[PDB]
Amino acid sequence: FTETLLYRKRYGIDTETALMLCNAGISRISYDGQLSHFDRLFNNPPLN
Amino acid sequence: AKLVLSQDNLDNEISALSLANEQLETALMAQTGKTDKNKYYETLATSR
Repeated sequence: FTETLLYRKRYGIDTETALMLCNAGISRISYDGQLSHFDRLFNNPPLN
Repeated sequence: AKLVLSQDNLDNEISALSLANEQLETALMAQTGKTDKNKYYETLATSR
């Protein structure tokens, strides 16, 4: 958690990118009613 | 009648055009009997 706060403090990133730097897995599950990180990474839009 | 009332259905925004496309796909693939999507666009690639 404190690495997440530091890696957000420097580099000025979103907190989920700082979590992905902090060795966290890609979530298939939609958080707070948007596209999930797996789907917004791969299927936005689905290719062909 | 299948539709579920939830806070996610009330709050989250979707593309209306994508919903129209899904509503037409779920009828056309039910007419042709094929359950795949990309197979249906492959058989739609040649049709006149």
